[PDB]
Amino acid sequence: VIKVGTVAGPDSEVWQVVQKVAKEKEGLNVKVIEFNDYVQPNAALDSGDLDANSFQHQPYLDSQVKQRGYKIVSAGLTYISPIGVYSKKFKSLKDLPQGAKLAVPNDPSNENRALLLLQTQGVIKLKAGAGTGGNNATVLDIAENPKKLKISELDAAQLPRVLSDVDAAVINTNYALAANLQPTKDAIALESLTSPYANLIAVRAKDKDQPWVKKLVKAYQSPEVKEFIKKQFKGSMVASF
Ligand code: MET
Repeated sequence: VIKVGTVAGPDSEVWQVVQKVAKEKEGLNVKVIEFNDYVQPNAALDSGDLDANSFQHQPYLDSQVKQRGYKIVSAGLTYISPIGVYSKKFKSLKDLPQGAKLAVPNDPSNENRALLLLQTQGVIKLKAGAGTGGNNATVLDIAENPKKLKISELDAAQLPRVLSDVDAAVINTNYALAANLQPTKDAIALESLTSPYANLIAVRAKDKDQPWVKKLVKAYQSPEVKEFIKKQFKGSMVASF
């Protein structure tokens, strides 16, 4: 019995399809264990409670390894989902008022990612080398902030639920979709597909060469799953296979 941890929302939806493919094509018995946010699946994998997880990109895994020394590696890529900026109050970042309130994720890699997107969009400039080379930028690394934006750093999962009280927020696509935001229609700015944020299936290092691993990855990287991703998420998630 293969226990795969994932985050409730689009990932869990995809995994219902993968579960079916894994059984029919690979003879695997997959159980999908859902988590509400990003915090626990690596710890649960490290401890043996899971056999794999499928919720993160490589910069996130790298950050987690730096923090906890997890012996966890990628077994293969799943999809990429360009992060968007959302607003209930403005149609463009150019419309932000003086002293506008923004919210971004507060974990090292996604906070860095959000600040880079804001930099790309010309809203801010980070201090030299703050967000590159593996370094992660925070709001304290902002060198230029012409509009004197007030940037809150909040838990990634909470961001959709503060939209009424900020002028814009940078929100991970899994959470945006779960909150009925559509990245291809509602976002006022969007990250490029040429980013390092493809998501992945992670397993314990010691298990990386087990036969079930390649079989599981094959089940995910299947025509059925690609078709589901295309149809269900309308281009906000792009298969990485
Ligand atoms: C936990 S790292 C972020 C994962 C999320 N699915 C994203 O691609 O934005």
